[PDB]
Amino acid sequence: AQYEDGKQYTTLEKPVAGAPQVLEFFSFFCPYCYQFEEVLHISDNVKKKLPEGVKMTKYHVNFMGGDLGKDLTQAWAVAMALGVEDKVTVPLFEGVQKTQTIRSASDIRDVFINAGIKGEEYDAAWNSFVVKSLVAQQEKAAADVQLRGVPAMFVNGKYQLNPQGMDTSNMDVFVQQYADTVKYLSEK
Repeated sequence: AQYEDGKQYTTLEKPVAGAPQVLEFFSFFCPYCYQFEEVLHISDNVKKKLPEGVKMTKYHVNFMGGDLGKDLTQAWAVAMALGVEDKVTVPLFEGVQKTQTIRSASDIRDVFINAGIKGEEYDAAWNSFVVKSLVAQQEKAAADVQLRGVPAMFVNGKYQLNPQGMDTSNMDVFVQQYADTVKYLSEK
């Protein structure tokens, strides 16, 4: 009665088997995603409260930004393969939404090089089949949950957070409420 289906979370009509424990979907073109990540720091706070042995997976989506949107999903695949997510998240969000200097795949590449990834290192990964399967994996997960909007977060392949049922006057309280709900749903 404190946490209710339809309130702070909804239950999937068709639960996804084999889905990562905590799955977050976002797009660098998504305004609210920018807030979530850069201002609210939702992911960090959720991570800081998850039980031991529970891992967080973050995927990018194709349905926003058209051409550049698909480029970013591939670039995110590159970030995951190389293990440089924590180096490129901020400059990618800022590049797309703050300075609006990211206008083509080349501009995305510049961000990685500026972050310290070698040109030849990036170019090889970008064309690699390991990156291709990483892109397919991201697309498949979005298909499995019939994703139609971001940001979104799913727990154990059964529940989807519903931030609408929470107070936004104090950001810190909203974040903690969100984090606590994920912890609850993960051990449920």
